[PDB]
Amino acid sequence: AAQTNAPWGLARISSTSPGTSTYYYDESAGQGSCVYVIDTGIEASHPEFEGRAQMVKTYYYSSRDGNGHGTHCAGTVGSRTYGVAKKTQLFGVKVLDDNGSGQYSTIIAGMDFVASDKNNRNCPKGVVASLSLGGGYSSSVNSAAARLQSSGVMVAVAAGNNNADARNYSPASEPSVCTVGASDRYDRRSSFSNYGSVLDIFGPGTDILSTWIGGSTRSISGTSMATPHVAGLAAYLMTLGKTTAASACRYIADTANKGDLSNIPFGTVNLLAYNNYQA
Repeated sequence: AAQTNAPWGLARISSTSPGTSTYYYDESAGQGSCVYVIDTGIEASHPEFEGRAQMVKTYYYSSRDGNGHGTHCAGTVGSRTYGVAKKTQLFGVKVLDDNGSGQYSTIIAGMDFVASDKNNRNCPKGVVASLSLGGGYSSSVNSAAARLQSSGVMVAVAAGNNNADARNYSPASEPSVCTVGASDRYDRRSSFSNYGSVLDIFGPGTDILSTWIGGSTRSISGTSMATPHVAGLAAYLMTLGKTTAASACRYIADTANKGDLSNIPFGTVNLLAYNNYQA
C-alpha cells in the first residue's frame, strides 16, 4: 500500500533514502495487534482513530487527554493519516497528568497494569507498549519496564531530550527494552536526542505531524515522537509474522538502515528504523 503526501517520518521508515513523501506498507497494517500508549491519555473520539482507540486506565480524575502529548504519540502509532500501524488497536493508560507530569510510582503501576491487562484484550498478533516519558535513573522504574517486557510486551521507550547519555535516565536506561533516539528529516540526530550505548534504535523525532486534542493536528519534536514510530513498526511487523514481542527490538536493529545518520556519537548505534517493505 501507498500513502501519498505522508508525514516525512512515515515516509522515512519505509525508505532507504531521506527526502521522499510517500509511505509504503503492507495492507495488513498491524491488524490484530495492540499497542498501549502510556502517557497523558488519548482522545479516542478523534476521527483519526476510527474507533480503534480506547482509554483503559487512568490514575487521575479523568481518562481524557487534557494535554495532547499522549494523543500525538497514539496518532503516530496508529492513526489513519499519521500512524505507522494504521489498523492496530490502541489502548490508553493515563499515568501522566494534563500537565504531562507523573510520579514514578504511578508510572510503575501503569507498567505492571499493562503486563496484566493484555490478558484482558484480544491481541492475537502481539502486544506493544509505547513509553514517551522518563526522568532520572531509577532502578525500580527500569525493573518495571523489564517486567513488562518479560511479560511478552514489546516495550519501546524514549531515550530522552537532554542531549546526553541515556544511561542516566529511566526507563531509557533499562537494557532489556527498546530505547529509541530521535532523528530529523535530513538524517541528522535530533539536536536534543539522548545517545549512548543503551540506545537500540533511532526513529523520526523532529517536526513530526500527528493528532492533537480538540480533533486537531500539530507538528512537534522529541524522542517522545520517535518512540511511537518504533512501537507502531513493531506492531506492524508482529502482524506480519516477522518477529515477536521478545525479539522485535533486535529485529528492528537487524533490518535498520545502517550508517546513514549524522552526528551519532562514537559508541552509539547508527541505526534508523525501517520496515523493509517492498510493494
